[PDB]
Amino acid sequence: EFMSAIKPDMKIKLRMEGNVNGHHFVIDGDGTGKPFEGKQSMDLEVKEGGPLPFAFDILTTAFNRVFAKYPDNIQDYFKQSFPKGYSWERSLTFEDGGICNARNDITMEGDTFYNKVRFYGTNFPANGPVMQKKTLKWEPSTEKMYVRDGVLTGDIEMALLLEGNAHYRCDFRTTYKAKEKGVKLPGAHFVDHCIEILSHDKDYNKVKLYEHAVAHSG
Repeated sequence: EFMSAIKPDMKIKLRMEGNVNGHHFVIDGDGTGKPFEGKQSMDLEVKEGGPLPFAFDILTTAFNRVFAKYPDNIQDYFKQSFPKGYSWERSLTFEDGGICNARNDITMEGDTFYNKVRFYGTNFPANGPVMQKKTLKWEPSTEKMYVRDGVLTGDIEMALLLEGNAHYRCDFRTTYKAKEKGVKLPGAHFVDHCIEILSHDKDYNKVKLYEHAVAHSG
């Protein structure tokens, strides 16, 4: 099906407001992406609350599954959600008891996706890798997409690589909901993801972020 609303080159604008372990912040994003290649990049700037007193990496997956290369034999719920858009809500449950809830309301105005992002985190141990800024990157992942009680859901076993050859596990569950009624739910499938901070200044007040995502049947 031809997607009139999804241009090969799209702009991306974003505002995140959040609070992690009591620390408030606002972060702006300006980016571009190629929905049919499953690739996007974004320049992020912390606008309030910097220097952030926790690992920037916990935030990065909150900075849109439109940017995923879908084969023709899998229903692309995300590209089919436009022009009206969709929203998602995600739990990030970390192995040491830290917990985040993130939400994004995604709209489209012309060639630009807009993102209203909220990020709440709590219960991170003060001595843990998040509050001590010991993370290096997220490992590449595979999201399992399926319908759970009528709602499109993505589950991911994620891991942050830490300093010293260690990993720090986090389980994602994301629910995805189109704004238009009657958008056809897809069959179960997978999305491979790789997210990377390409560059950052010393205290992560400015960050360049990149993601590549590809859907597959199994």
